[PDB]
Amino acid sequence: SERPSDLVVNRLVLFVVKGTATSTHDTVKPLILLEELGVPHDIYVVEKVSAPWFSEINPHKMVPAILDRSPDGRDTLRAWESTSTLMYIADAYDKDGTFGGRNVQERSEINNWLTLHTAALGPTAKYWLYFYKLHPEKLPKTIEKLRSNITVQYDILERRLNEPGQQYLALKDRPTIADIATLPFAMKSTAELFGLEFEKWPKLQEWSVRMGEREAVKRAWQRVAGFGHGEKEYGMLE
Amino acid sequence: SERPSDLVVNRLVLFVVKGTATSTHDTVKPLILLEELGVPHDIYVVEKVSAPWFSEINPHKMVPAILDRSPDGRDTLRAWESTSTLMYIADAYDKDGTFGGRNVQERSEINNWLTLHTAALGPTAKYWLYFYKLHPEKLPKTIEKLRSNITVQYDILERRLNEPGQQYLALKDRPTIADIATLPFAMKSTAELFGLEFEKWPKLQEWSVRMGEREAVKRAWQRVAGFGHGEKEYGMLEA
Ligand SMILES: [Cl-]
Ligand code: NA
Repeated sequence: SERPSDLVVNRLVLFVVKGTATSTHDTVKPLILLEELGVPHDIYVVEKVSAPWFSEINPHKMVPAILDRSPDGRDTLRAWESTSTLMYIADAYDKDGTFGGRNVQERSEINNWLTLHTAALGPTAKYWLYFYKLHPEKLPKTIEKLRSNITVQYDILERRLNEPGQQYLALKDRPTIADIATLPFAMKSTAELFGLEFEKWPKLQEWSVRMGEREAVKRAWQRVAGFGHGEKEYGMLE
Repeated sequence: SERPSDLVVNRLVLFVVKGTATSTHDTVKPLILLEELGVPHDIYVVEKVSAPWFSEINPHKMVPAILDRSPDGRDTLRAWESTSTLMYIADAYDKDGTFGGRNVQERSEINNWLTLHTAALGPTAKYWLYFYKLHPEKLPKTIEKLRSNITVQYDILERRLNEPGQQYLALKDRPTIADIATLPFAMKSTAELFGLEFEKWPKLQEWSVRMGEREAVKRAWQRVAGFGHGEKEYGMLEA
């Protein structure tokens, strides 16, 4: 339907919701990359993701979502699903491939570890959270199986980070969109939410701290928590 | 670990298992794109995905997986997760971006619909199949919720294919890796396996038929069924 009056696309617009402990694990992903690359962007706090105008941007009716001017300015582009928002930002703004990958060999590993998160840990974690908190009935056997699957995903990330010189998931030398996608679901606070001892994956914990010490990541976590708690509650932030 | 004697990487090697109705819906995806682009490749039929040598290729211990030579031909690289195998094959072999997308605009929509399948329909369908067939105990409330989530994904795809001129999921004009990734989980036979009536999503059904009519798609479906049922059951198949 008709867009809100304050929704204008002069630059990349990242769509988020009010910052809470449970609302920021996916929206933080594109924000980390925007902060890493220093991309000019606006923040739009969505009051209701069920709103018809928003389903025209993201048919899956969730944040994060992006509206942006196409390189030639002929079209308004959109990105939705948190992994797709990372792919878009990398494609449009990371022309060096510092986070997207510079060659076929780099991208091969980046896309392996990015897709592993997109297909396995990400959806498993979101099904765990749904059945644990959101489902009207509690199904403990389903929850236990999903928690078990999370430990297997942590085992895989741990095995990778135990390989000689492998400081990051995809590339030995530097973090990539694979690392950004994985971090919010592979840190101590999220491990504790799942009822897991994160010290049981030492190389994964080290990696999460290494990622956490990055200035862009610190800025992203600060800002995503604050969205919708400033002077403006909903709509285009200033 | 120790590789099997017959595993050599002289070109792209696609790792599959013995063809059944429920063993081919992810392995067929890279095979469709290989057939579309006419990429030279070998097929390796894995007997046990639990084999230590295989986990060195794919730590997730599943098919599809790819071993291939690097562009220069000095080194060997790998792709695993079906979506990743599509991204790799497009990156290495689809230089025109016929299926990968030719510009930032095309790739924005290709990645939206590809990631929707990778994150939503794909994992939901796999968890449905797991709880329905593989889990030692049948959990009908879990299976029903997953089946319900599949109908929501079908609703999203139907909405997209009801938009004016939108013949394919990502692009209006031609199919992409987004369409290839989606097809095996959005076709009549799969809809019947889930216990759904696929005619409830008319534009989605028409799209699945349009995709199914493509020669490359037919060849991949025909080939993926036969892997491990020929004169060689497991290991590197003979062309
Ligand atoms: Cl249960
Ligand atoms: Na049609």
